[PDB]
Amino acid sequence: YLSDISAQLPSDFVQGVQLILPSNALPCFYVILSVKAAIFIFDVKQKIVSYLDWDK
Amino acid sequence: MPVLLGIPLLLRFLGFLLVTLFGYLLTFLKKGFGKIAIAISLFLALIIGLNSILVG
Repeated sequence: YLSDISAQLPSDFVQGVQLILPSNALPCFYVILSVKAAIFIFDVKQKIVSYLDWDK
Repeated sequence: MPVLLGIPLLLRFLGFLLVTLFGYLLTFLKKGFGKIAIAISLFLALIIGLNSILVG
């Protein structure tokens, strides 16, 4: 779905962002995206251990 | 108390099968209590695992 609803920041609104941005800004964002993934693997793996109660 | 010549051996055999079969039920019980040991272990290991990623 995400292929045709795509747009990029105009080139005039760069000089702004690159005057305010700290160093830990983008690094932080990536963390918020890695914490998500981790929780999805935990969830899938926790539901495969519950299939051990189907043989009783 | 007089009996025929084969009855005492039918009565000893009908309690050999019972002890053998009641012996198998025990073996299988113990196995199923080993599944709930594996299961618990797994769960607590996935929790301790996530901790180490997030705190890093």
